[PDB]
Amino acid sequence: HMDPVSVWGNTPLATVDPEIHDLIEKEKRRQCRGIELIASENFTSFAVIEALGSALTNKYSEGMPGNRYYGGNEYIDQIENLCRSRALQAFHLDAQSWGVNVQPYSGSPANFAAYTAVLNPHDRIMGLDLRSGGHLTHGYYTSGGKKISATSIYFESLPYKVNSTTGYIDYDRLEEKALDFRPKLIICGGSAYPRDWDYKRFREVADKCGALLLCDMAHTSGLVAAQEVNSPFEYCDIVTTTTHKSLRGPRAGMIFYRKGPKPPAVYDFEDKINFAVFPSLQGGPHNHQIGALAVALKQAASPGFKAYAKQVKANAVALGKYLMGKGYSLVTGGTENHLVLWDLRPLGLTGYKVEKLCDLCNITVNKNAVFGDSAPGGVRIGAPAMTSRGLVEKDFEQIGEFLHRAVTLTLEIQKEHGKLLKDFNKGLVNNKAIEDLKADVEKFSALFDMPGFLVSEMKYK
Amino acid sequence: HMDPVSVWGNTPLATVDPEIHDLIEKEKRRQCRGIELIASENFTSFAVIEALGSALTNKYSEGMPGNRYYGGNEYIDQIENLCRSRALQAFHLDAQSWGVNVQPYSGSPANFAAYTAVLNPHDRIMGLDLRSGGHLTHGYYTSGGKKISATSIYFESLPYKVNSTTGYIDYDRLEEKALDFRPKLIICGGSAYPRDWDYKRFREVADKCGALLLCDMAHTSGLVAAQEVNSPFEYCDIVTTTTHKSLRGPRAGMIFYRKGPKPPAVYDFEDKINFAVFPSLQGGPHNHQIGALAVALKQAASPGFKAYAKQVKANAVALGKYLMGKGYSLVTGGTENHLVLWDLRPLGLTGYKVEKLCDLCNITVNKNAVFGDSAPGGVRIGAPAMTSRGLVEKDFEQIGEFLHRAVTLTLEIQKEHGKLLKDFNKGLVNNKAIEDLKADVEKFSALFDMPGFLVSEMKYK
Amino acid sequence: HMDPVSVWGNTPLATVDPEIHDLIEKEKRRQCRGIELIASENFTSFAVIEALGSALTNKYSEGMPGNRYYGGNEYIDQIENLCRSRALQAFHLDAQSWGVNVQPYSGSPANFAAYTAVLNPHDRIMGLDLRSGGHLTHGYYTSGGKKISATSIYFESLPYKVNSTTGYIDYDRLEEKALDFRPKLIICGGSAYPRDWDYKRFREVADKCGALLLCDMAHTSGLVAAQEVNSPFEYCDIVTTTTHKSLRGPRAGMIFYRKGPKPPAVYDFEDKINFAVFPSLQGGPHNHQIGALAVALKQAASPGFKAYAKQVKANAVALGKYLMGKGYSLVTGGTENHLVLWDLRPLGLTGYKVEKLCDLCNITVNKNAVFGDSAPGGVRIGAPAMTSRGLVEKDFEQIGEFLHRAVTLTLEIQKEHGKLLKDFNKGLVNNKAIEDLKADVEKFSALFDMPGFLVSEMKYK
Amino acid sequence: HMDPVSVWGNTPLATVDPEIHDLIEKEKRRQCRGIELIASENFTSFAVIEALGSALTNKYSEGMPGNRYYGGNEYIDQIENLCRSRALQAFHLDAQSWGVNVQPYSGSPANFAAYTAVLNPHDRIMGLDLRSGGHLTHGYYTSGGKKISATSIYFESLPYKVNSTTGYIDYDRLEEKALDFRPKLIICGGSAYPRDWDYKRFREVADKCGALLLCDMAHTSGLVAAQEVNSPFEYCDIVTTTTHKSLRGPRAGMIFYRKGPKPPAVYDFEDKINFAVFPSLQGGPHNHQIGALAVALKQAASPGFKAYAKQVKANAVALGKYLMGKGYSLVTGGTENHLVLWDLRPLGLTGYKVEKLCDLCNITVNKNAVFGDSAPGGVRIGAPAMTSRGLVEKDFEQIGEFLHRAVTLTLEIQKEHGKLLKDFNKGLVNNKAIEDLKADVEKFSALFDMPGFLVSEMKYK
Ligand SMILES: Cc1ncc(COP(=O)(O)O)c(CNCC(=O)O)c1O
Ligand SMILES: Cc1ncc(COP(=O)(O)O)c(CNCC(=O)O)c1O
Ligand SMILES: Cc1ncc(COP(=O)(O)O)c(CNCC(=O)O)c1O
Ligand SMILES: Cc1ncc(COP(=O)(O)O)c(CNCC(=O)O)c1O
Repeated sequence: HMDPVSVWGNTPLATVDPEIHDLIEKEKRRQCRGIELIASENFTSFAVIEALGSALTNKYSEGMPGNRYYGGNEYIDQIENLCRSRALQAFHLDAQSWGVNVQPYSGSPANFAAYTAVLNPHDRIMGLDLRSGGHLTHGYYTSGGKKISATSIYFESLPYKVNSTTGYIDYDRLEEKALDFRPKLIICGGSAYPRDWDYKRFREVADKCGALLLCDMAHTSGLVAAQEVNSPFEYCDIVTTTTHKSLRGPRAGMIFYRKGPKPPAVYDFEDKINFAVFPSLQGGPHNHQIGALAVALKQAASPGFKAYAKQVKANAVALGKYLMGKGYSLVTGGTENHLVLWDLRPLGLTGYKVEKLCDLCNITVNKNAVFGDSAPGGVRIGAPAMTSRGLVEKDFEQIGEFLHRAVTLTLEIQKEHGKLLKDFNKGLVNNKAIEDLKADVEKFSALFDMPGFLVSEMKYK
Repeated sequence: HMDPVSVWGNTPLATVDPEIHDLIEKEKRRQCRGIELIASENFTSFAVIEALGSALTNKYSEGMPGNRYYGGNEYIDQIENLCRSRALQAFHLDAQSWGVNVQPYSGSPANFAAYTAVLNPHDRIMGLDLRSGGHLTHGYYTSGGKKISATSIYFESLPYKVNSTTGYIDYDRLEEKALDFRPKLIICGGSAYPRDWDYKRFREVADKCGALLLCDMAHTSGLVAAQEVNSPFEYCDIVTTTTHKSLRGPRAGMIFYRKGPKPPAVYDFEDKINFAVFPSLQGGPHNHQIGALAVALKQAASPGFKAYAKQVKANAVALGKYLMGKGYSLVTGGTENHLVLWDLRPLGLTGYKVEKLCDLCNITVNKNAVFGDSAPGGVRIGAPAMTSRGLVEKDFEQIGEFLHRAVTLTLEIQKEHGKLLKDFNKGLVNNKAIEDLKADVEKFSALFDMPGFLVSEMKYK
Repeated sequence: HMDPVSVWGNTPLATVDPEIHDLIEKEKRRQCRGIELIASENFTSFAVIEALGSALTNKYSEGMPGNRYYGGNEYIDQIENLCRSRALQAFHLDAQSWGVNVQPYSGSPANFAAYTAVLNPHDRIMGLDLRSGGHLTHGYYTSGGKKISATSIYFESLPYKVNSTTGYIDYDRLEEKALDFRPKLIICGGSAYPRDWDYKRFREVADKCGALLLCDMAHTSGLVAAQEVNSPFEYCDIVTTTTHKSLRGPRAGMIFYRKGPKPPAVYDFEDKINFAVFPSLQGGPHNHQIGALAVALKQAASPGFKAYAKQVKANAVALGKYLMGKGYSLVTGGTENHLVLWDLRPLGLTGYKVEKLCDLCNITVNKNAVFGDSAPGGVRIGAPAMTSRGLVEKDFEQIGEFLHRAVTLTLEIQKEHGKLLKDFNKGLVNNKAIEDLKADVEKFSALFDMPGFLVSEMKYK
Repeated sequence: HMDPVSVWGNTPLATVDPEIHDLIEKEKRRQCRGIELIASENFTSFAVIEALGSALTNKYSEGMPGNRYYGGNEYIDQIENLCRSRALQAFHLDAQSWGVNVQPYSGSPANFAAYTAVLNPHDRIMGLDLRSGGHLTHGYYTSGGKKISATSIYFESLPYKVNSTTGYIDYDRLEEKALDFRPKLIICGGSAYPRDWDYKRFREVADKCGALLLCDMAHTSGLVAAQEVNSPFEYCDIVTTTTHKSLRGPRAGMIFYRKGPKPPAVYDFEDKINFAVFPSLQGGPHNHQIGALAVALKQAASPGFKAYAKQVKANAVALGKYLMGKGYSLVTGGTENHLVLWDLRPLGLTGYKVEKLCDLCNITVNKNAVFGDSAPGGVRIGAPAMTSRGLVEKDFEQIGEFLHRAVTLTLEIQKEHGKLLKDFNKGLVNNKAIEDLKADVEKFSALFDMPGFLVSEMKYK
């Protein structure tokens, strides 16, 4: 006997799977009972979530709008076309000069799809070094030669670094490397770089060594959409990105590519990039993701989002100024985007130690490498998540006070117990000073609203 | 001025984005107002959709449960661990002998992650030929040498075909190729193969040529979970799959791998496959997909799903017997799984011609290559989608009657106008016989229930 | 104190290095005191040896004639231009349609230089299987996947085989493989194939799969120059060869390439092949080799050489007919070129066993694989070497009598001692029946003249 | 009718091929009627030439001594074994710690055979930049990305350069590159570097980045054998070389490799390198070259050669001091080996201009790139060739006087006519000052003896 559709197919989640429903409720509480400062995280809208969780997940639409393998894509084509036309207008792109593919399952697939389109296997790539604030998908191998990233497995990568004293990108060392290594593709953008990017200088370097210029604006896509940072579309041939970070959308990827006549002969990125996504690398697109993304791109083009992105920068600046006013060191001594990079080596601490104690106070940050590392000696702190909950400068200055108290309690424990990780941990068990900070954090966290779900109806406190 | 969280973050989709909401509603109507026979499609449960569209999309959990880069994954780890333990028990796998990774964004990423883990670039791969019913990600290049699939771009592929008269896999020609070509990996499983797979014979071939044996059970994962077809876990080293087809879950991928002591020395797939998914190829996992997948795997282990998979096989058989009783030819003359492959060359027709007229009657099938093609000459028809709506043998025999009438009207149009596409199309405009079939289809379609959403609350008719 | 030029630089070899001079004298005696039947060996002229051992070894002439890096190549250019113009006329090639590069250090470098010119790394190549009578540089890997040949290391190779019963090339199986594997280059020619090649059929196959057609005529270059076998220049794009085999020249290589307009648009092999030899792969050319080769190409274009090549075929035929008249089996039951392939499996023997006993009678042959091998079960016997010493059919029929007696004594030893290699060897020590054959061989060998050096002045008997 | 062996095989070269014999005679005159200063050239002994031009060219000996495919190698094995034992003692190598393979056809094949043995395709290599005085086979691609050298085609190369002001190897920039690029092999040695190599520093860099260390001592092999320069065997894992330069032997190659226990576990280079030479890359060895090489290695181990190598260094120093005493600039301001690198940019001249006028005075040098080039602006002048003819410091100081007059006439011509090549050439036609230098050169050249052949018996003046 088969179960009727009503029993298995229409019954709500809370009845079909109590375990998963209960676990999702605890995650919802965890997301609003603490302080989330992961620079790559955000809280998306309930409207995006509704499109994400819809019947759009049932449709196979292999191919592109108007050129699908299967029939019955009358509305999938309208949703995708709306999504890519919104993607272009959200970043103020003329359709005669720019095209976009909104089918990458995520940012990492978007980057590897861009590589396949414009490069052959073992072609040379240059990207920002991980320790300097770069990303894996830009190329990464260890000191022993172990090719960690797939970019360094199927292509030959070589990283350019920041100045080992100022923390800024060494554009003179970048040009020197690009002329020796002769990369076929140069990647700009990063995950923990607290300054803006000189895309015009990257263009001069790229032109000098005959390389294509790609920008991975994943972290700052929201700021780019609101024109709160430099636009890579003015100088790069290809722009890839995620959509779930500062853009505040679903987990997905996009690949922007130049179209039309080349500057002082027509660009031919469109077909290569479309073909790389499908049929080369990916199968059917996740239409529910594309529907949710179309919602996020319309929200990203609204005046409220421009104020949000402007607030994100002001909150990261206010947090950084508050930390430096307490004697703490920041890489480059400030920020021009959504995050600050906090150098903890001058304090005799490591990123892990501060990250672990902050997690025990429901303050979510991540240990991060700082220029001149040897054991990451810094923490990366981002503003988008809490800014999406309505926090402004005064609230972020209160976040700096919590971080101030967190590192102060981290030093007192290291002083009492030692600089040995094993010795350090012994000072966190039953520590009543942490529990008073955890409580001030939760109470401060619970004074703000939360997008995506209604707190009034959530199952846990 | 920033928009308050209530305005942008808590407002429902129907108000934030009327366009996308309206388009999703029409897709919902399209999904239940017609007859969906795409063998790779299904209608997932509302419980899966609720987990899919949740706050689980806000969390970055790069890494593995218990081995994450970031903190605050207390409940994400529980959701993922529950998902992998449910994946093992859904396929009756001993945890000491099998492991699974549930982070692949989709089926295509799962396969390429499996390749990266066990193979080096340019390693040789063998998979079922596309024209013989294989998949792109198993390897595909054109006759001009143009490497279409990424599997044939970063690896060296060579396809094995079916017997050009029986339509069955030529296992003697497979062994001959595997001994000449000496592949490092042999892939079994396909997208349009209507018979079961002799995994024991594939093991003999793999052992003879010293190759790893992988099975892509994407299409028949639901049947494998219910033990309605041969289990590849008894003879394959790695088993990859999608989760949104016969498994009736969300759009995602899984990679099963052997662990523990080797048969007549311990398997070492676990770390390679996990490392290939992250940090090599993918970034943060889509936790909402994993939550939705964990729900689907519990539904897949229920007695109702076991009856569903048995019904899928009975419906495809009943549909095939009905088509052969009307004089239509099927590849291999029947089916042992969820689909039938309908050879239309004996009728003087092409798959496209039949697919186009069926699309106008809201009958969704896909043109498909048939063994001995030179313009695909067949159509692939699947049972999972309509079977999930409660259709049984009698209903699928009525579906064959609709297909019978559809091809009968396709021959009458070709007879009157010709084999010229322009002339053929001319016979579909204002054709009243099609409108009588479409009307008979919709009315027949509207007599069944629908999973994922409640039809009583939908916006369109 | 430096040694004067007279002491170190002008003193003959017999005084400077007694060891090496004495060893060269013993090699000279070994070359004329026995019967040399290695199909790839020959005895070159004293004129070739004089040019080989000349002051031409002192000059660096990197580049091509008229486009050298260094000066002082006034006469090197004249020698090389004369060498390549003689190479074209020796093979009856119109200079408007064919070009040649005479700088490959040997045949193996010539083949790999041709590959580099027309192929990118990992491009697919097809060549005659080693066991079917092919060559390493055409591609070879073991059954375990060990890439033996550099052709299979830097390119992807796949061998085509002969019919496992007739011993002829399976052109239908060749076409089948070329259409599945889609090689970018197809290689014809071999080392132990006793029949001619259907180059027109190779052209049809190459055209069908869109591949370039190369012929490695190393073994039969002398027969091609005298037009005693099929000419590959009528159907192949590139022809590579050694010059020290049937061509009877020095150890070197040549690469012939098509020039001018393509048949029913102009060929562009010239610059790629010239560039691949230098500066890509090789350094300075061995001018002494090129001078010696120019001598050999003039000798190859003389009427005496055409009679020699015609005699080589007649001697190999007479030897084969004599062996088959004694009940011995030959692959394909005869020969159309310079060698016979003697299948010893019907006798219960292996090639090694016959080769070892023949070497003890100063009869030089080589064990060779025969179609359908599992321990090579055949011996390869060639005619050029002894034919260059003036032997005709009657003498080669006497060689068959010696081979007849050699295998008869090989069977008597296997009968008395056993089919175990260890047991077999025990029957060769102090065996007086071998010593009577060795003596008849030396006495028969010493009844003919020898090129390259004067036997009257040689140091040993 | 076949030609008897006496007619074609025993007739001397002067009768069989008058053209080639006449051209070889003119080359002999050219070699002794002028001044040869190509740093890569030398005049080998008549004993080497006699072994080079012998019956040793008739024998196929594929494999290794004692492990041959064919029989009848009793004396070829003795010649090769003597050659490898002489190679080891010529460079004072303990046979338990070092092995050598003497089958590379030339230096370029020796290097690529070493790469294949220890590296996989696309493995990273670092070598001295071509403009800084490196060699093609160490890696070379143009600024457009065009991979010129085969080393940069089948492997990924990156060159290290000299200091752009001192002209010395920048070992700090070498270590920086090796730690960024992470090469699997580092190559030391060059073609136009006038100083010695700090192999101990290369070992520190190699050990720091986990790379193998190879030295291409081709140019200075004679000086290494006489211990007149630093020995790379003390710090390198593999040492490759030519044998026809300062070693004063035939055109061939050798690959030295470490064996036995590793320094503070046993080296495994022996089998890989031997297998790479055969059967991977090369076919049958050129036994005549190995015989000639064995002769040269015995001459290289004689006290006369030790004095020769000491004289080569003294002559290059005396020539360099004479040029600097006339106000000419040398890279690094001197020399520690066999050559000087003459910077002509301070004179307003190019290397080509000086090379062309020197070629018209029968002074053979080569234009060469100098550190900081943008049209090579220097000339490379070597001492081995003329030193082998008995020239000492006083004679090389007279060579500098000729070079002084040559460049003085080059400036006088540039002054009168201009820096336009057409105008410059116009000053060399009927120029009586050049004819007075040519006459002074020939008469000076004809006052010295010549190795390889007896001048008393030569056909031309
Ligand atoms: C056998 C098989 N394996 C993997 C995949 C990849 O699934 P994704 O779309 O998630 O990449 C497919 C797609 N099947 C498409 C079809 O049969 O119509 C497939 O058929
Ligand atoms: C700059 C950048 N680009 C691409 C990606 C890939 O996104 P996916 O995880 O969806 O594949 C990331 C992930 N950034 C992760 C972090 O910084 O925390 C990223 O930081
Ligand atoms: C340092 C070095 N190594 C290897 C080679 C290769 O030698 P072959 O020509 O045998 O391939 C050369 C050529 N030296 C050329 C020159 O300096 O003029 C070389 O200079
Ligand atoms: C057909 C063929 N082509 C090329 C070569 C290479 O020649 P070199 O050894 O000079 O590299 C050989 C060697 N033939 C060896 C044999 O059959 O005995 C050959 O047989």
